Amino acid sequence: SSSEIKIVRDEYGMPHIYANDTWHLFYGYGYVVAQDRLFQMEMARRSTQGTVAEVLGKDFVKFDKDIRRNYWPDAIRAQIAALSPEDMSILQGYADGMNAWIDKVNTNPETLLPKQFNTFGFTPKRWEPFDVAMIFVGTMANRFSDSTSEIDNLALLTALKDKYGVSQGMAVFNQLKWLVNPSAPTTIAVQES
Amino acid sequence: SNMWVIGKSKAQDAKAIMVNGPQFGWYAPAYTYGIGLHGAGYDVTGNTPFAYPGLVFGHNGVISWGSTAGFGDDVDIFAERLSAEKPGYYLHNGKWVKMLSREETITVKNGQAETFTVWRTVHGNILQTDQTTQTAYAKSRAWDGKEVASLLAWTHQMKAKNWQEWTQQAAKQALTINWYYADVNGNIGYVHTGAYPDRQSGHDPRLPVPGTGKWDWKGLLPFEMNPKVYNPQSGYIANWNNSPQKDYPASDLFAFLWGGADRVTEIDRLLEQKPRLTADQAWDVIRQTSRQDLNLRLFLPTLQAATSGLTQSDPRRQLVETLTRWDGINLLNDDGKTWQQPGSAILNVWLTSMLKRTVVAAVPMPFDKWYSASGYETTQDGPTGSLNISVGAKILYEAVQGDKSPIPQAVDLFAGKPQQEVVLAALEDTWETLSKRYGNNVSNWKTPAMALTFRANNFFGVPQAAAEETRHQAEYQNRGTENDMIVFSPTTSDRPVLAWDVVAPGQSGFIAPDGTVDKHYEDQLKMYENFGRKSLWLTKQDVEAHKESQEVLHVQR
Ligand SMILES: O=C(O)Cc1ccccc1
Ligand SMILES: [Ca+2]
Repeated sequence: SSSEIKIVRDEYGMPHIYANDTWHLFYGYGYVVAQDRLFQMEMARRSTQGTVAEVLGKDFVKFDKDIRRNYWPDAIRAQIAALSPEDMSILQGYADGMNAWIDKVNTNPETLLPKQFNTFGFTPKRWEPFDVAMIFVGTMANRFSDSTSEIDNLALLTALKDKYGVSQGMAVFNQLKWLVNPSAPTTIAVQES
Repeated sequence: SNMWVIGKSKAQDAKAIMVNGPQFGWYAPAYTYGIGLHGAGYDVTGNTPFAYPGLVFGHNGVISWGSTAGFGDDVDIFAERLSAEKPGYYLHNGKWVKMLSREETITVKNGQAETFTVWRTVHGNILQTDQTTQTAYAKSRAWDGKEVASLLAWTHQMKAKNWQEWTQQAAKQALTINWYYADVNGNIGYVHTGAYPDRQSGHDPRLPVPGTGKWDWKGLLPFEMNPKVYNPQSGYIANWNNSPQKDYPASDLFAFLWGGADRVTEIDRLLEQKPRLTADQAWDVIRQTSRQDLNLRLFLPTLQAATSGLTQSDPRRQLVETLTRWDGINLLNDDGKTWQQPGSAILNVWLTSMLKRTVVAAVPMPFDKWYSASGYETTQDGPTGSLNISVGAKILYEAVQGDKSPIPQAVDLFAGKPQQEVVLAALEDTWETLSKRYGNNVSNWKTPAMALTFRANNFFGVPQAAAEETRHQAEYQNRGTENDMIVFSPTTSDRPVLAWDVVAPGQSGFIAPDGTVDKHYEDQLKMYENFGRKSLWLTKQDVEAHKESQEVLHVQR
């Protein structure tokens, strides 16, 4: 069947999802993630959207403000809205899968609720496609592809010019923060390109 | 993050071998999540960070893929021109343009709420403003508006069956990331993926540009421009966040450089060493590189030359002889807390002293603090990520190369003194410092080993577990957060593919309300520490053969 989602766990607990369509396949994935890593995922959702002070307090206000100032939520929603129904299924399947398991947990918290929700004094909320997308955006795009120190570099360069004068300040800048160095060991050999 | 890919011509008893060690820090519960997907055109196995829809590490029985951080320059800062009167406007192409703005309310558990505004221009969100210059800085990313497409390219690539299909997906991944390929036929490939700006002529990407119009990027460079290799003449592909290719410019980070001193050399040495490598040998490179001091190789010749005319009773000469006798591989003593040889401690003190006398001296305060680290960092919990050669150390290496270095020495870092005299002065400092703490008998120096901590707070510094959930490993290992190996066409099996991984502490982070920990909460922790690994299953018969449980759902959209 098309309604059927079979979940097989191996000797390490690693889940394997058997499904006939995209929505059912990502629903299965979403479901096991909510089983295995709900507190982690929940904290990862608040970290990537800047909503930690709500449950954790005063100490995270600066963190929350810094996260919100580094993205444009509306630009992310517009990319979601432009997806094709097959692409959209991935994200919707996933959020739906998670929600299915959050509903049972929230229904039977005396045995299903992750101990840390009790510790931290809050409970899990339902997910939407925007939340799934933000997990990737916040931990892959901001943590590994958002690197610059240009303002700082300018500050440094300005200090080298008041020390060595204008032309000298610039040549020292090139010695400390060169653009390229032809002796750098490379992944692609020079014969290749 | 490191990777080594071995093709047909370098592989022994297989056609292709892929070993990946993504480095993201050590966390409890595991940074990555193990998952197999079978249906809707997908047939994959692997693990991926934060259980993203697409698997960063894994294979589909035909091809295998992996990644390492790219570090290309894909972000530039635009100095936006503001008017004192007419606020929330900026000058662009001779018109006063209005900024996008949004208000935000930060709700605070047990405190008052807080609201602020976020501003944005054509170039990007505003970082900071200088109302004295009447300048606002906007951070411009080449991948702005392709975030979602990058996620989907990472998902769709799992279905590729060849290089041709695989690169159609690589062309849509817009973040600066290295992608790797291997297949059942022994083919191997590499692509430095990402969206890079087509800059205006005379744009120096290390420094801000005016955002008034003339400095605006021309667009984005085509994918034909992205560094890539297929079936390289060497038989292998190695990367440890080094330069992709000759003359490729790195990130603008002051602290990031691609120079003659690079930790990828440590991988290359080992792969060129043996004409062919087996899977056990390819796996074994993790153990060696985990334990290798990264500075020994770079400065041993320099220290040797400087102490050559010194006497045997000279302590500065003794210290160099200790290092000469050493292979650079750190091993713990029986005590589980100290290293067998004092090499790293010596290089650490020497290097700190050397930096203070050379690079630090040439830079004005407080910029001098950026170049003073030796790269031996750590605290009690050990390093937060990988060990690397510090920026100051890469700059000092070029200086000690003298004229063999391609980098013009605008200021002589040795400030008119012969090299040997600065080296010997730092060696005197070293001896004075270390002998004071450990005594005069170098042979009984029991130096402190670095440790490994699986942190309860995620990389943002936000709790993702209870503090008590923190795990400790005695030996610091400069390796992936996870390690995975894929072997295509083993001669050793009937199986066309064999794959292994390790996801520590375990698959599950579940703790029941009563304090009852899941069965798979920490069953991979000891395996991690002793360089072990678990089989990854793809086919139904393997999965069936190894099943521990089954759950069937009947759901309709
Ligand atoms: O190299 C890194 O810092 C970690 C990493 C691995 C794979 C992809 C992105 C980042
Ligand atoms: Ca830049």
